[PDB]
Amino acid sequence: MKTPLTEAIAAADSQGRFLSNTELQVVNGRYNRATSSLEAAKALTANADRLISGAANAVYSKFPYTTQMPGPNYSSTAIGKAKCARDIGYYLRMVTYCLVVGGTGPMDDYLVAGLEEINRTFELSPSWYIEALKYIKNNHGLSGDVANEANTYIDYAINTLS
Amino acid sequence: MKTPLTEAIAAADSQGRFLSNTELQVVNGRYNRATSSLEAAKALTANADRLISGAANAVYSKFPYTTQMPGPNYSSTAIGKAKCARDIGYYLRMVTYCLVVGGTGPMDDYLVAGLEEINRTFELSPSWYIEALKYIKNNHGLSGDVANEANTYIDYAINTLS
Amino acid sequence: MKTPLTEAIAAADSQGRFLSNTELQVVNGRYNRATSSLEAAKALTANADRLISGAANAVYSKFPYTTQMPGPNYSSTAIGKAKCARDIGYYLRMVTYCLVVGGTGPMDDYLVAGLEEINRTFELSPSWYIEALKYIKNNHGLSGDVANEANTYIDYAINTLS
Amino acid sequence: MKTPLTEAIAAADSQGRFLSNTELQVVNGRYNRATSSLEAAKALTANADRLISGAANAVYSKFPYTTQMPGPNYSSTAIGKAKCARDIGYYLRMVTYCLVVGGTGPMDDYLVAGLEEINRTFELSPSWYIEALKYIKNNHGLSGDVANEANTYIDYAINTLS
Amino acid sequence: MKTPLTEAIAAADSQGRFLSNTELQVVNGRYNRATSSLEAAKALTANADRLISGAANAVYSKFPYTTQMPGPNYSSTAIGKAKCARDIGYYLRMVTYCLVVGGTGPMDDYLVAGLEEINRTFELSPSWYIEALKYIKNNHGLSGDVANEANTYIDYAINTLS
Amino acid sequence: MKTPLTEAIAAADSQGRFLSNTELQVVNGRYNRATSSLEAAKALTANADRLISGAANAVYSKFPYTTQMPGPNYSSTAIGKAKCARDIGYYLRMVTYCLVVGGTGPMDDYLVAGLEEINRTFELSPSWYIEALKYIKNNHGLSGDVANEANTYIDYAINTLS
Amino acid sequence: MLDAFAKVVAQADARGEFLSNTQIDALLAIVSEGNKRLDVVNKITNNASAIVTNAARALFAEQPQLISPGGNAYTSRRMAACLRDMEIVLRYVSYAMIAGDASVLDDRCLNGLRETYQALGTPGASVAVAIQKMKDAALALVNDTTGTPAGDCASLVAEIATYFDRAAAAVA
Amino acid sequence: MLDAFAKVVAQADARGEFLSNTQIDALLAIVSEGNKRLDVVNKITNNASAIVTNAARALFAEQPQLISPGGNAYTSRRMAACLRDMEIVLRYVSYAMIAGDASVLDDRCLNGLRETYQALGTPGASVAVAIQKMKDAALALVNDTTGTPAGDCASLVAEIATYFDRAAAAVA
Amino acid sequence: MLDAFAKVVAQADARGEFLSNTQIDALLAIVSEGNKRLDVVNKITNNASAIVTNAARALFAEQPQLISPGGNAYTSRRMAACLRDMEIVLRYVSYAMIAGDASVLDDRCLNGLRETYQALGTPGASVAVAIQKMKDAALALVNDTTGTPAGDCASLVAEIATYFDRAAAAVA
Amino acid sequence: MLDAFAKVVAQADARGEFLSNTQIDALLAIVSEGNKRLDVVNKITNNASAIVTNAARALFAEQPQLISPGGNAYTSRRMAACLRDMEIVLRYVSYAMIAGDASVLDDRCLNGLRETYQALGTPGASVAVAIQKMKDAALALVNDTTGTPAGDCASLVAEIATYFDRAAAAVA
Amino acid sequence: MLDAFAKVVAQADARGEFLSNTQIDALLAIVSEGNKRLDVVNKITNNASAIVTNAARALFAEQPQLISPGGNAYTSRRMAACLRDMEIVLRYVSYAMIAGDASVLDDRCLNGLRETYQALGTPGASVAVAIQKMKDAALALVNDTTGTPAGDCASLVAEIATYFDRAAAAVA
Amino acid sequence: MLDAFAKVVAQADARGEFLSNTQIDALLAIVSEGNKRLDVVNKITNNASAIVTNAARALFAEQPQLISPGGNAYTSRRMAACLRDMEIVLRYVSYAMIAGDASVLDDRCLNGLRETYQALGTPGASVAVAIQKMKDAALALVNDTTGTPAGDCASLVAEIATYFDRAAAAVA
Ligand SMILES: *[C@@H](C)[C@H]1/C(=C/C2=NC(=C\c3[nH]c(C[C@H]4NC(=O)C(C=C)=C4C)c(C)c3CCC(=O)O)/C(CCC(=O)O)=C2C)NC(=O)[C@@H]1C
Repeated sequence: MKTPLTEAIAAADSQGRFLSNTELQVVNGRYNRATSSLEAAKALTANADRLISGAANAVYSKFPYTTQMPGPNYSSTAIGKAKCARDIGYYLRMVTYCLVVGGTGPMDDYLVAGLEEINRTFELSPSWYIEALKYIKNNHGLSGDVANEANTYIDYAINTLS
Repeated sequence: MKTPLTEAIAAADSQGRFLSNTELQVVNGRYNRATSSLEAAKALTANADRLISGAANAVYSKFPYTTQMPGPNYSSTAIGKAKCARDIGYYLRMVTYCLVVGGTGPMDDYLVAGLEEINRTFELSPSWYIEALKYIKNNHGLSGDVANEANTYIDYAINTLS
Repeated sequence: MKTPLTEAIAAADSQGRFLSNTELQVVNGRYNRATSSLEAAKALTANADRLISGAANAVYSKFPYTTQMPGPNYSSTAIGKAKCARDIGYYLRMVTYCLVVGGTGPMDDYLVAGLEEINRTFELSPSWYIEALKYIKNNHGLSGDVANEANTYIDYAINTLS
Repeated sequence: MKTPLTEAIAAADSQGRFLSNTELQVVNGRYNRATSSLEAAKALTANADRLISGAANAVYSKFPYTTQMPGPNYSSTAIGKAKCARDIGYYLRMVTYCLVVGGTGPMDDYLVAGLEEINRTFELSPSWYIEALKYIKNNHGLSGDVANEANTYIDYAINTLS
Repeated sequence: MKTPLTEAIAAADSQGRFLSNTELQVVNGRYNRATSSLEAAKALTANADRLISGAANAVYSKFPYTTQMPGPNYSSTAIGKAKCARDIGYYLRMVTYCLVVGGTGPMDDYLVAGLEEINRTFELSPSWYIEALKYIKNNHGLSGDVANEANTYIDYAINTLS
Repeated sequence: MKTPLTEAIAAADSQGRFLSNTELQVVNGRYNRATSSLEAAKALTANADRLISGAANAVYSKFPYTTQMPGPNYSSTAIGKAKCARDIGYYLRMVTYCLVVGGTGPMDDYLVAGLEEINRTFELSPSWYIEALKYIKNNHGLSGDVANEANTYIDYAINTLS
Repeated sequence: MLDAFAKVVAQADARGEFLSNTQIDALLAIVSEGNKRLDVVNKITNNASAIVTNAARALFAEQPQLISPGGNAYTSRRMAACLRDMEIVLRYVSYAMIAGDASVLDDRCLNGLRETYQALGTPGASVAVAIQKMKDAALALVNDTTGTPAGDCASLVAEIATYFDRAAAAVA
Repeated sequence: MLDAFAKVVAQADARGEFLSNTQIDALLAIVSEGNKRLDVVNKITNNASAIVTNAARALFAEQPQLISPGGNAYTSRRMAACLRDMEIVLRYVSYAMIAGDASVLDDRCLNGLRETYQALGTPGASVAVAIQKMKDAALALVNDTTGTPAGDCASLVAEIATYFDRAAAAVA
Repeated sequence: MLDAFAKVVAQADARGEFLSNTQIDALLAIVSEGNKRLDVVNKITNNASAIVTNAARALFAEQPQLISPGGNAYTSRRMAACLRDMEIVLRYVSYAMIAGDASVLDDRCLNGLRETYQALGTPGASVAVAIQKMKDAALALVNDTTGTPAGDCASLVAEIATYFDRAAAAVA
Repeated sequence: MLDAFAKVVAQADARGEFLSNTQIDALLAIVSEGNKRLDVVNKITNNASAIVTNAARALFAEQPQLISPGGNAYTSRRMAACLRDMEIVLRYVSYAMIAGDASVLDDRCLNGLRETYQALGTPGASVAVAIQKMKDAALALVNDTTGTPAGDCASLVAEIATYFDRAAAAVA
Repeated sequence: MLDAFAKVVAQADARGEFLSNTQIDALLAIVSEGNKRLDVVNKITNNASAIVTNAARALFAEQPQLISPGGNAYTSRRMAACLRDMEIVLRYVSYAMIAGDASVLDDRCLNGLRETYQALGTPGASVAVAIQKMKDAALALVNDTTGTPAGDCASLVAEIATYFDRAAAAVA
Repeated sequence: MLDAFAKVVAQADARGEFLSNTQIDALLAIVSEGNKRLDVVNKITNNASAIVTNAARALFAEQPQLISPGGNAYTSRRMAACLRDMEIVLRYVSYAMIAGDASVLDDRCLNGLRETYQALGTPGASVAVAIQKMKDAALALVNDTTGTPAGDCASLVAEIATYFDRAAAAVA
């Protein structure tokens, strides 16, 4: 997908040229941040269920109608609660993928393209998922530039949902 | 001109997007290298006249005919000689600008674009200038990654002339 | 603005030709249905405030949280309640306009173009407005083909939102 | 083939959308006028040979030289007379076809496209055929709006030739 | 307009180049035939009225209906006969212009572009003018390559009218 | 390749037209010159080895370093010398082909296209080849327009190298 | 492009107003005269070549300097361009009559037509006589009966007359 | 693209024949059922999003492997492409119903759809269940009364049923 | 595209040879007939409309089937396309005749004609009859004298007879 | 577009000079603040939707006129275009802040804005109020701490305050 | 584009006139000096690189400010643009020489060159020196015997001198 | 296009899985040798003209039939196309080296090269010799100390050697 390394190769290839020291400096920027990014990805994978279940109950406490109101698209059913937690798990998993390739490539490719359409079609509200994402920001426990890395992609998702 | 930073801005701007973490990593890689680059530029600027004089002397040693063949495009004249040392100074000055911005942009804009035509029309051989760049490479006095930065842009000029 | 007459002129003009008997048969189809259409606009206009107030109250009974949750995009404020009523009045107005010209053009020009972006940005839910239109549909009072007309545009609106 | 129904499908399809109430009002305009149109086709078909023979003889009385001048493109030959009668029968046929589909499409597809080139090449005069159509117009016998219909397509034909 | 000399200049200029020996050979071909072409032009100018009046009576003897049949577009009126001879004079004058620039440029520019339209619009028959052109071929009195030159452009006009 | 004749065919064919008198004049100019061209080619082919040997000798006299400087791209070797005389034979052979077809087409197709890249990459100077073409020009032994034809294509090669 | 109905809707939205009953009854009158207006444009549409060529003949008979050598309608390219324009004007007038509003006329045709002719050196006044001729010809034809029912079309004739004058005025 | 009327005209011209009275009376029957067919497509056109999403929900509830990781409707791009296609099929069926002929269906949609899905690895059979679902949903809706006059639409329902099966068959 | 001179040159380059005196002498002979060649081509160029119309009329007199309702030259669009292909084959034979080489005929025109007429349903044998008729006409006119010095053009007629058969054989 | 490094270099080339130790030293200082700079820009990039919506809401609360029927932000198309221009000005201030130079702001964006809003009838002063509000928001967030080492970003805030005013002054 | 023969034709047509025999005798005179004209153009066409480079070296030896850092011919892009312009001018002067008329020159090359150089900051004065240098070099070459028969070309060099002066004057 | 990090991501997503810590430790290992990888690519990026020209001269010294008249590298157009291909291959091998994965190579460069050379008549065998020559030259350069710290690059040269062998094998 789009990553810092494939973008350098695409910019050079379009121009029919060998990579320049500008592109090599670019890839070095990625190798320099990458240790912060893979460590943030480890802590997020290790606490994956805690973050998914906590975020989903953060949404149910802020919007209690989603657990009470009848219909296929709310969390009033066992199934509905399972799909809602499954969707939150997709945002967290795409975030770890963005941390290991160092670009928003996976989230854009696997989650963002088509999202407005499926959300309007199935009447899923962006506001529900902004609550889920804020909860996982607030208690992943990361600090320093490890936190800075994970929050940059978590905030990206919030701006895609506006 | 293209520098790492303007290239990052242009990529996001063509997509109608704010910079992402990908570009911030990119620019960081430039701030990382930039200390080696500016140091390479200081020592290259401080030894400019010695490197220009020695380089000119080195192509007259490898190509003796250049100072004996009559005509405006040889170093047989005093003007022939002043024009030749001037052109070698252009190659050194443009290389310090590449060092300062972290891209080949200034040498591309101010020297490579249009070079084939002027050398053809004025009958200037690329080989003469490759011998001068090699001399500078071989004796600028730098070490480690400061040397590695100088050498990357002097090698770029050699590859433009083949 | 796209009306039946304007679409007929734009096509003939696109092919650099005078209108054909086909375009005249299509403008005849508008003139024939129009009587139903102006009856429907006239009644819906006369019952505008009843329909707006009742439709607003239908949304708040179906989605009580919008009356209780704090913040500018809900109905828990005097301003919020005014803006919500205002918005439903905008939908009813553009529907009477579509009836007067025989096409979705007024609604498309004035309301559909840009909607997705403003409802994402202000976090307004399409489901709220669908509830409003369903209420207007269920009690404008019209019958037979005047009802047929008003419902085709009120359902167009719901399909824009679904 | 361009008919009112086909033009409505092609436009909606061009914009990737379902048909609108506008396109439904235009197909209603065709269905409303069609009764006149099939009456006219039916009568003109039943009086085809009278109308063809009489129209042929109208041309030869107005332009007697075509009966007297030698060579394949005139009516001074058995073959020439047959081909002339044949051609006028082609015009009457395509007019009944336009009446059945509510557009000039059959006549445009089958007869207008290519006409100029064949009448230059075979040196056939447009004025001969205009005389034929004027005769059919002046004595098909129809009245009121069935006459209105048949004359719109017979005059279309004359404008193609003028 | 298009002449052998401006075409050589356009072919070279499109390719951004100086004229080649291919284009100089081309212009020499034109200087070589030009004496035959200007002599043919002198004899045709000298006999201009004889050729115009003779050709117009050749048309009236072959198609006598054009002098008898009533209406603005025939030679039955003094005016009509004056316009018909004026039109034949245009074909002869454009032919002398083609002989002096050595290309069909003037006839294409001044007479051929738009011709089908004005001839169909005003119901003028191409066959009338083919008779006029054949008459001037048959008695301009030229021989050898002077005749060959004038006939090549006279025949060009007949093929434009088919 | 482009010759006067294929260029004439291509011009008419791009307009979907038969050749006009313009192109026939064009081709005639080629048949006129062609006697000088083929004669130039006969004497140039018959003195080919003398002109190639003498031309090679002439650049080694103007540029003595070419036979003393070590390396694959100089005439210091026996292979260096065979490759140099071979390349001079290519320039003479391509010039006789230009003579035979009356266009620079064969030298453009077989030698100019791609020349800048190979001379750059193999470090071959255009000046060396300009000295060889000048020698051939100066002593091929031709007179009048046979000489004028030879000289036009040898001068074309000099201008390609500047 | 706006038709009669859309021009009102547009005005009411800029004021955030629903259409009044007066405004509604007024657009019901136009739907009442529908049949007639369709006959009106059908009569122009079916005589289009005749209206342009006959009007063109009359113009050149009155202003023969247009077709003399060096005149602006001399050569086949210029004459063809001149017949084409008369047809363009007759087309946009047919459209303005169907829309019931002058907007398509002004937007897609009459705009800039003065330096289109002024820069070209084309006599605006001769172009104006052509439109006058086409108007006379088309008002005559709109009143012929045979295949259409007789009644009063004075209203519609004053309307096509305005659209023609509109065009004629814009070029001069 | 041909509608019902044009298909006959086309056949008669290849034989150089005028249309017979039988053929004429037959096209008069379709004009008689005009009103109903317009209601039929209006009912689909006004419920279009509901027909696609409800039918889509049912498909994924019956075939949950389509939306599991690695499934052909997993990720937002693939799901969006799948909802889009169901809508494309419902659109061309609406067109075939208005034309009264299957030609637009076959020409502008059903053609090549088997390697469009076969090369992609898309299950033709699941696409076929989607169309079945959309058919069931749309036949139901075409029979609802409220704002339309009651009568017999059995004819038209057998017609939309064929057009749906046509589409469903072409992908499998 | 290659003419007779460039063809020899491309073969010599592939062998790395200068042309022989034989080859040079053979090309001088084409240059000597140059004026006769330009007359042959100007005769075709001058009578081009007559050559395809007269040859088309002859064909439809022989194979009336082509123009009956349903036939491949029936309808104005199909007839206009048949006359056009006749004129295209005449142009390319002209081109081949000026160049002295079959190259332009083969690559820019006959490449795919058999296949195109087959897929289209155009009868290849009838196209071949049209070309034979144009050949007969064109050899007749190439021998007419008036504005031309009398002499022998026997070889140029045999050569243009070859180009017509090349084209007649590429359609079936 | 130029950044802070290329700007110095283009001035030196025009004088034919190598850069001085002063100039080199001044550019080393920008590199030393590089990490603070990337944090400033990431704060804007991370809060971009909030910054234009909150700043747009504030504006329509102050100037309600803009959103009443007929106002320049009335209708969904006009509102969507107003929010879009707010976001465009934020992007270009981001760009100017990463480069350390006003160039991209001035040439790729403000060039013609005064004129465009004037011709359009968009109220320039209100656009300037929207930019002032986005400035206030953006300086607030640039000073927030969490995931950022505490320190002084005083100069970078003064510098980004300059880019916001440049943009606010180019509209009136 | 107009050559000498088409200019007369174009003037006569506006007057509706056939050319007179004196006008024809004047064109016969041009055709008479054609081989000399062809020789003039071939000496430019064969020495074009020498004429541009040698006239460029003299310009920069005279005006060295042009090549100092910051001068309008400094850097390779500008030196290459300058040599390219000198060649565009030398091409258009050779075209006007073949045409025997300056319209090619005025229309393509010269139209707005002052506006362009003025706008770019190029010294029109220095461009004029470059043209005058190319004029002297080219006039000397046109009069060299070798490959060409000795005779009088005085009229042709007065005519290229005028075209060169026309280019020099249209740049300022 | 996929680099090493995106390949793993793409395999995990199809399984709906988060990456495991061993998978993460393997990517941490790549990031560890990054400076060496950057040095490898920069030695190719800095010697590219030498590597292509010197490997080309050895190929033509070994296979002189390639440059004899009629050989596939004879004439300037073909010699230039050949040197260009050798460079397209050397570029794509450097891209795959930066990517740490061959997908760039397979997809863009290698896809159908055998079909293309086969179709053009180019000896795939001779192209393979050209790649193998570029592989030896490039492996020797990647291991030169000067400007770079002495250490072990054995793993990286085994990896460029594999990319070079992949290109050599996909041409036949
Ligand atoms: C086999 C390829 C080489 C070899 C390479 C080594 N390079 C080592 C260290 C090193 N290389 C770089 C340069 C690189 N980083 C960049 O960011 C850029 C481009 C923007 C380049 C071209 C860096 C910065 C370093 C310096 C480390 C330091 O501060 O000292 C190195 C040591 C191991 C390692 O650090 O990965 C080696 C072995 N060594 C060889 O002997 C050959 C020829």
